[PDB]
Amino acid sequence: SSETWRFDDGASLSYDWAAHRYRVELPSGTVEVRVGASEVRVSDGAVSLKAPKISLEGPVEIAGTLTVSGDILGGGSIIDTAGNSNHHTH
Amino acid sequence: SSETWRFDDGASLSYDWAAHRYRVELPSGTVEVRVGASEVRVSDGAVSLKAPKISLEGPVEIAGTLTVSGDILGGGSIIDTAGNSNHHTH
Amino acid sequence: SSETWRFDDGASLSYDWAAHRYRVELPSGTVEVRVGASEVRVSDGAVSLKAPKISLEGPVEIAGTLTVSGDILGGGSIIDTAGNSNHHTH
Ligand SMILES: [Fe+3]
Repeated sequence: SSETWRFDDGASLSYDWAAHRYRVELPSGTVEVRVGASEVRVSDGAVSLKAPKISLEGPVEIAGTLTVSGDILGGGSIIDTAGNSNHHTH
Repeated sequence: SSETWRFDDGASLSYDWAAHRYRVELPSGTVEVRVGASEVRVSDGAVSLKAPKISLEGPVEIAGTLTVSGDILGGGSIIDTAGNSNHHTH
Repeated sequence: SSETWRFDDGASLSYDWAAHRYRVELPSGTVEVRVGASEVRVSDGAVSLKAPKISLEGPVEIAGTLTVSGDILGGGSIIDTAGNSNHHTH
């Protein structure tokens, strides 16, 4: 169903024609693509996106906790399940 | 302005020197880059980032609805347009 | 510690075996990967993800301000530091 090439570095490339799935895998290290001042980096510890604007076009689902250093501005409702702040007055 | 290579799989590579734009395109399937336990995957149904930390460095603009399974913690204001919860007490 | 290849376009590829770090760099332009209707694009002005679903699996840390055009739905608490709306009633 698939084939794999293993490189001298331990990295591999695999291609499953029964899925059209291409996989590049490194056991450890960092892969980075930079264009101007924008970067996508994939490393053992993180996936990092850095750019003048990071645009996510579609429904976004975070499986985890979201921490934002700056403000959070929503064009609709902002609805919790377990608690929000009383940092406002009626 | 550009040139294109079409592969036997239906995939293509194109390069516009009048924009310095490189495009790799697959009609269907999955492309994945894995480094350690971190992954970026692009498939017909999703773009998926999986990592011990997902770092977005810059202004983030979501064109869509954001769902977070865990908590949302903001270092500044969290301001809606259309409604927030009363899950707090004055 | 590393080696670099510089292309006729000003782009470069570098590999540090003392880090297993691969870097592709373009001074200016756009690099795009498309699979079906999903895309990851890296350009001078932005990193853009577009897909039927954008899945972020792990803790997400935004260093910047987050703007969401649609709703924000949290499965836990949503806690600010500096202010939230009074768009609700007790
Ligand atoms: Fe209140």
